[PDB]
Amino acid sequence: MLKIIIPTTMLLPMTWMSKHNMIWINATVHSLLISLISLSLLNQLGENSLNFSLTFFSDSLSAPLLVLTTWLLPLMLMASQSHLSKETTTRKKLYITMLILLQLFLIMTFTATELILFYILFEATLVPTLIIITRWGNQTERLNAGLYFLFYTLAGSLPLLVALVYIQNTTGSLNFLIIHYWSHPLSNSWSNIFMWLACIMAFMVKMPLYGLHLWLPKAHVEAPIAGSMVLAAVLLKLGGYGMMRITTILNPLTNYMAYPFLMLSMWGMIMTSSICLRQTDLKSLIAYSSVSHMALVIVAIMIQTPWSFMGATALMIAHGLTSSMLFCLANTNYERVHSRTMILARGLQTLLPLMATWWLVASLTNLALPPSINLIGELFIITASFSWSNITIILMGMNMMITALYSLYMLITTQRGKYTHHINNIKPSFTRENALMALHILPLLLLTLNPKMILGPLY
Amino acid sequence: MNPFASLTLTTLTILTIPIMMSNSNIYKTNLYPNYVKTTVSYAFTLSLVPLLMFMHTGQEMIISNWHWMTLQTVELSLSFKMDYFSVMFIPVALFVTWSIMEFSMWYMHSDPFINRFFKYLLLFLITMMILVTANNLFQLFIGWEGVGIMSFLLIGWWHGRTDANTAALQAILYNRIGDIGFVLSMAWFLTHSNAWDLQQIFMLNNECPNMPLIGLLLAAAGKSAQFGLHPWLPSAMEGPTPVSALLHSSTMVVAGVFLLIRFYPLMETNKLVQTMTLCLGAITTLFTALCAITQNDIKKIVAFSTSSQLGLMMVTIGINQPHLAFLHICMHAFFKAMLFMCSGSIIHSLNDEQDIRKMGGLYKAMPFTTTALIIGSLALTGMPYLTGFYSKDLIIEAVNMSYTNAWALLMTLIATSLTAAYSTRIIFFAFLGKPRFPPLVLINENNPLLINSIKRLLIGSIFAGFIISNNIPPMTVPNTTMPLYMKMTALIVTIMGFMLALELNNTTYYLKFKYPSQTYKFSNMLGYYPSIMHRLPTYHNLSMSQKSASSLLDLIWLETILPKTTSFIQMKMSIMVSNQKGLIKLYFLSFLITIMISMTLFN
Amino acid sequence: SGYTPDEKLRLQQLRELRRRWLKDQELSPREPVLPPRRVTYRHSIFAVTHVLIPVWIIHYYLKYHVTAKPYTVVERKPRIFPGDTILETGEVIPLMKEFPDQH
Amino acid sequence: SFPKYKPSRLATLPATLDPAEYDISPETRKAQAERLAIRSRLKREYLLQYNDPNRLGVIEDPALIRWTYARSANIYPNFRPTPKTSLLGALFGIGPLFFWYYVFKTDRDKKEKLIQEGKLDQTFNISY
Amino acid sequence: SDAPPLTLEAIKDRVLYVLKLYDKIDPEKLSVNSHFMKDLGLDSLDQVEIIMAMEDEFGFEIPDIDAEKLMCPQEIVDYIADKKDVYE
Amino acid sequence: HVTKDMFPGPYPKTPEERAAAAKKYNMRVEDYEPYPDDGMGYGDYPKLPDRSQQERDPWYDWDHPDLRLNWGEPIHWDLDMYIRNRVDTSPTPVSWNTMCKHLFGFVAFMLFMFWVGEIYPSYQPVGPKQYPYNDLYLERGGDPTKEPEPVVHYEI
Amino acid sequence: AFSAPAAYLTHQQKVLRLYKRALRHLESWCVHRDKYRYFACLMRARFDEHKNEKDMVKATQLLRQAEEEFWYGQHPQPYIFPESPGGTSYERYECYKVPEWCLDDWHPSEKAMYPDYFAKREQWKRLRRESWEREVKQLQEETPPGGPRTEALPPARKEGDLPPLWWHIVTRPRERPM
Ligand SMILES: CCCCCCCC/C=C\CCCCCCCC(=O)O[C@H](COC(=O)CCCCCCC/C=C/CCCCCCCC)COP(=O)(O)OCCN
Ligand SMILES: CCCCCCCCCCCC(=O)SCCNC(=O)CCNC(=O)[C@H](O)C(C)(C)COP(=O)(O)O
Repeated sequence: MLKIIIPTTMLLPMTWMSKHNMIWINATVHSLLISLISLSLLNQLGENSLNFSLTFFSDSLSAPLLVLTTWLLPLMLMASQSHLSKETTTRKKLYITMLILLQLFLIMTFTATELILFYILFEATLVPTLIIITRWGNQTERLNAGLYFLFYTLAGSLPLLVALVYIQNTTGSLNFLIIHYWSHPLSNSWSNIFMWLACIMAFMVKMPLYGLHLWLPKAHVEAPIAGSMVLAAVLLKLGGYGMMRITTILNPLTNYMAYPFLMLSMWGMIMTSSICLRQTDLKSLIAYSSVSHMALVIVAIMIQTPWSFMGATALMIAHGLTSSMLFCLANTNYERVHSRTMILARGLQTLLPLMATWWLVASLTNLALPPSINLIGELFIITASFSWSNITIILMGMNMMITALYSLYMLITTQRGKYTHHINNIKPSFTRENALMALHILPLLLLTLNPKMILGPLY
Repeated sequence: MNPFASLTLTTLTILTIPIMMSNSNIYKTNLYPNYVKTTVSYAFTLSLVPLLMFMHTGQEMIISNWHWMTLQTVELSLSFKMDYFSVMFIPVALFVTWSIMEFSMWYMHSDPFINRFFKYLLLFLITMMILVTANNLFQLFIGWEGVGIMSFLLIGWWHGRTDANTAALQAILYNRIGDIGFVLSMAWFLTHSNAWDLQQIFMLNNECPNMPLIGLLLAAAGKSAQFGLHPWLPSAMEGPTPVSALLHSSTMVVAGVFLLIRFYPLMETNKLVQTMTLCLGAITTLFTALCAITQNDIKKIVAFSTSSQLGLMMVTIGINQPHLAFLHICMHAFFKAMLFMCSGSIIHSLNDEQDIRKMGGLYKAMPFTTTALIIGSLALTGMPYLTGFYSKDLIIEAVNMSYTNAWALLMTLIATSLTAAYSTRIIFFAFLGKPRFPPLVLINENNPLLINSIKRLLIGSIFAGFIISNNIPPMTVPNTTMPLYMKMTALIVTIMGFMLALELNNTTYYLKFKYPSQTYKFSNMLGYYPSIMHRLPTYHNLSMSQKSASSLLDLIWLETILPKTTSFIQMKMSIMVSNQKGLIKLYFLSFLITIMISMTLFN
Repeated sequence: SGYTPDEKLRLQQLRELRRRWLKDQELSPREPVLPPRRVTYRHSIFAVTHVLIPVWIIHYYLKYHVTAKPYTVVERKPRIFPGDTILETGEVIPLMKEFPDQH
Repeated sequence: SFPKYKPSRLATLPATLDPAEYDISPETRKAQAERLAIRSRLKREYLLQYNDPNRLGVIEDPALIRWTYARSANIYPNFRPTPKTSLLGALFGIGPLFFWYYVFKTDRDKKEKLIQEGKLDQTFNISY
Repeated sequence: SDAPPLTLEAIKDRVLYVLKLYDKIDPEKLSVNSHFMKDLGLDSLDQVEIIMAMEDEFGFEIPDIDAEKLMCPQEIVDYIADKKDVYE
Repeated sequence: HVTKDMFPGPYPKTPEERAAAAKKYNMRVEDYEPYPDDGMGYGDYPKLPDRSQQERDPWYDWDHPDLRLNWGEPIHWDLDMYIRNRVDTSPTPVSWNTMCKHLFGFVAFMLFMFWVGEIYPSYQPVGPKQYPYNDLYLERGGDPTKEPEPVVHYEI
Repeated sequence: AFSAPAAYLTHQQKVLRLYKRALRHLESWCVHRDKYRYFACLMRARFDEHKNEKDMVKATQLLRQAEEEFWYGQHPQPYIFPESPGGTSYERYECYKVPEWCLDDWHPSEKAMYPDYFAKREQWKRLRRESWEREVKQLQEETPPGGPRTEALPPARKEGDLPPLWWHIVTRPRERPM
């Protein structure tokens, strides 16, 4: 596992010793090389895991997330290359350093043999993204967004530290292998109920759960493109990964403690989707769609069945890729219009046809069209919920319907109709943006050919 | 070995070559439409062979070639079913598509993006073939979604028009409403039968419960535009004529009836679901015929005719006659496609004019279109020894001789009468009167592409019904003996509708003006179904999406509870704690108080 | 009614300008300067490259790979009628019960 | 005399049938004149900014900015806890949750009782 | 489409042709520059009916605000030419 | 370029600030009408007529022909609800109540008549169909080791 | 469309519009031409009876009952021309309309094709550049104080002067560009 961590750490001296006009080239090249190296982790076993050492290990659940995290950084660099043109070399190096540190923290977070180390790195990731949002942010509300994003997560995660140290003092270890092998049932007690709440709330606040999702539209609107990319693709999956790992010790309490949350998601995935129908901002619309998808993932995790787990993993990967693509598209529009409103730039398919094709493919992926992995995860979770209770389908069906609607809404308002007359600074699309979209979309349709790589360890 | 499998897969394989060549140089020239049309014709003539082999022997095969994945005890693999339905529907669909593309090479000559149009037509054809030949529910769902998304892309062909966009979104909406039931059926089948493969579903379900068949019926109603979800099919006329002629008249729409046919062994074991199917078909056909009676746009009239035919096919499904419904699918393909082609030829000849009020005497000005439309209307109305005879007459016979609803029987009889009536309306108002178009006459059919495309389907609508009926093996117990009055009831209601419609249209020459009756108004606005059902629910959703969803809950109360209360409490406590004047008097007084409290309290 | 004089002059001048602009919209014979640079017969080549090659590949794939595994390609049992003969075994189906034939 | 047309929220009264347009006073003419005057001033300023060859950007529309700000960020500072808002929020945010909870709890309890009683016929139910 | 590119001469010829079919106005008195109310003594309803006939002849309908101030044949031809973008 | 003072503010209470808000929104003081002063944060923004965007004049030379809006004019709070691709409030030839009554009556009568036809069905003067080998017991389900009760069919 | 609107609608204009709309809907009702002509002359006969009415009160009371009666008998599916705001091809070609300014972004390789057109385009650009500078001054000196009272534009009055605000009216894409 060190063969991935060490080059990521070496990315920092490379960036700081690079020429004043070559930082982007070397950063992108070596990030892509690190992604190629990390591709080896996909080789998994039907047995326990690949236990590299006493400190790190990999699984069929950590492997897709690690590969996605390593693949993200070149895309973030290409996205951030444009709007940082008038920046001093030292500050560009600081920005690249923040991105590299965030990737390193996520890489060592997703392996994490021991729960306290996982918590340490999972809380360490809060700093680079907070600095990115509050420093390289366009609007004056970036400070409030940073405060919200920091304090929601810290309030959720502070009881988790107490719960984890209490676990280590009682059972004796926090190593995940020993935790799984020496697992014992949880008695129905008030102490155990608060134990469950402390262990669960920290991850459920970052998914985000409906009603605890107020921070996400703010942190998405006020962040730069790289911040929105990283927080929509991987940083949302930290909560899902945490719940998937930690639920092994919460049984059989979860059978009846999950009821308040399931409802909050089952209704919430509807409500936010309806919110997407009436939105004047592209970024807010995509943020609310992300909230809906992550609510469905929460339902899948709380159901706690094999099909639920595989569907949740596939949905996490697919949602990350699609959300990053959509935010790239929105940022490309913003860099031309500088407005970030839906109704100003209209009829863009007349002006940018290939970008219209990219919009169509992104919307179709978000619409969960077969045989894309989005639909694979969605269908697996829907079937598992149907087995959980035959009535759930109703809500599920409604959400699916509404989903398609708003997706096509986002496709029709921005690309069809009559172009706005007074916007004439719509330059033809660069090769950089088109390459970014192609590198976003081709992995999705390639993963569609081999779903077993993203179906988790329960495949 | 066994050329059946090789040829059946080769047709689908070669149907996809121009899609791969879409990035090659031929896509940037004007020869691409001819290339795609030639590919389609070759595919049809190649597919003609497995049908012949089945006709000789009765060959059926399943081909599970590629193994996609395995999920514990479930196995998902790329499997094609090539039974009678597939090997019969493929040649008909390919023939209809070939005629439609040859027609479109003339109709869409002035469109700058004609290669994209042909590319889209071919993509829709591929997705339809995938849907038809599918052996498991996942592949069938893939085709189900592909045809729908291709219809969305083709309806909104002119994206600069608001009405095209809203019509495409409406079609997507209704098809997703059907998709809810489709997904419910898929979940039920995999939960209970533990497989999506058709063979296991057939084995493990001897007495199919209500829920999976309810889901299948909902999906079929959504995609076939039944009474509950009808308006999308007539509103889908915003697209080009070639698209409407093939996608919405004879191929994509029959997807729901085909799905119900695929699961006919399970449908016959449920008596309630068959009753619901019959009732839904009857209401669909009568409502659509009533609407088509008074419509004035030719395309809308033929769309309502197609909806009525689909309702009649669902009625056939209800009385447990699936093979008859498939035969009616095959015949309706031919004559409905020809009717749409003739209509589009008239519109192109009259400078993009669709209303029948501004088109008069074309009977002599454009004879080939007139005779083709006359033959198509005769076949549609059940003229004996024609293509529509062998299906529709047997439908009427079987519905009249079965233990079914009396209301449904009356409903289909009235629907047949109204079908004759609106066919007469089309002919009378489009070919018989005096001309009513602008003085500048641009009428011309002298184009070999259009003539050949029309005449191929015209020969089809004359002979294919007889050929297919005489070639397929028997599939149902025939009705040999009939009471004489019940035997001719189809012809009787046909001529009754003809005579009554002709008498009613003859009175328009009278110099009498009377305001329209209440019943007539109801028929013109489509029972007011499009109005209220497109104004009341949508509004009552969207307003909530702004009021309860975003402002009240997300922007007001969820912000009030956690963040704002905490901030207010902390600010107030900070103000109380820090607000000291800096006097050591009060400081040491508090020191003394806390000293005495500690002394007297913790010991 | 009618136009005010200012309206007539403005409409006239705008219309002359529009006609001039529209006349400028035409193309000279040499206008598309294309720069050139390079590096039954049609029906026969079509039938070869668009039918024969795909069917060859499909036949090979089905004959030697798909059929290599069990139950991938499975066939409906051919119908057996009385009086028939079987190539594999050679026995003959005995006839039926000589039903009473009339009309 | 003919049957009256009753307008509704979703089907408004035609402009030709409004009695208000027939009640003509010099005040109404003055109001219409100043309405068209402000419309003409806005159109003049928009066209002046639009036809200028020097501009190569997006004409900032204060109305659009005001609409977006009012839709997004002007809700809470103008929000006051009232019995109407409190009651509507409580209903729309708590009622559906408890209603779905009751529905699903009843369904799952019935299913569990049937499972314990053994009368469910869970044959072939392998994947869950 | 296959629509021939009609010209100003064609449009003027059509307008004068339809005007000559109007019996209320004399064929000899009418000119390309002849006014309706004053040079021909017509009514406002006559003008609106003439606009109706032009709309029916040419297949497109003129909006009422534009048609009410269309008082002479030459400006009718000019309006139609501007609307249909015909060169010469 | 937008200053702090032209952004929407709180509900106007005195006529002076009412006229100031009307001037800010580019509309007449007499035409200006804010939303009621309830908890919902409509605030300063004007209560425009609930008329849809479809029924606006199609011949006016709007700056935005597709949306039929003019630059600088006040925007309806629910503009995204009426964009001609969504719910519209254009007048209809028949009144709303009459259309609702007619459709509801038609559907209710249809359902009632279908139920009645279910109660009173239609059939033919024939007896039940006869199948040879004990209503085809062996080929329908099977169970060959049970010897079911034989059923013989009546020849007439 | 081309004509600037007025602050209000006169009674004469309103009655003309009622006549136009009623005649069109009657034509829609009576499909055949001869029947249409018969009922149209009848309609004109019942229309001009109150032509010579004098007082405003009765005239305003009229044209109101007429509007209500028309509303009751309005033929809920009238005939609409294909390019009309309700026709079958209202906005068919709006997707082929492309602004002129996009030609400023063409690659020089593409600009190599069609050289005469682009030379004329630069000529038009220079003409617009001078005429705009003239037009700003002409419009500010011409406008009444306190803001314009109507959206009507004055024409050009000098020799080399061009009509104010002419660029985006003259350079419309086309009616049917492709
Ligand atoms: C978005 C903000 C969310 C913030 C987190 C919300 C969840 C809060 C979790 C509860 C807080 C305390 C957790 C304690 C850590 C777990 C350790 C544990 O469970 O051990 C228990 C100890 O359990 C406790 O002591 C817990 C007491 C709670 C004290 C603090 C109360 C905080 C507020 C509680 C209500 C809110 C919780 C849910 C909030 C939902 C989010 C809004 C047993 O200890 P013993 O005494 O040795 O065993 C007895 C037998 N000899
Ligand atoms: C099926 C549809 C049914 C609709 C029927 C509607 C009912 C029709 C009957 C309406 C009766 C009336 O006119 S209501 C009568 C209202 N009062 C007047 O008309 C008095 C003055 N008339 C004018 O001024 C006119 O414009 C005029 C002088 C005619 C023209 O003038 P020009 O041209 O010189 O400009």
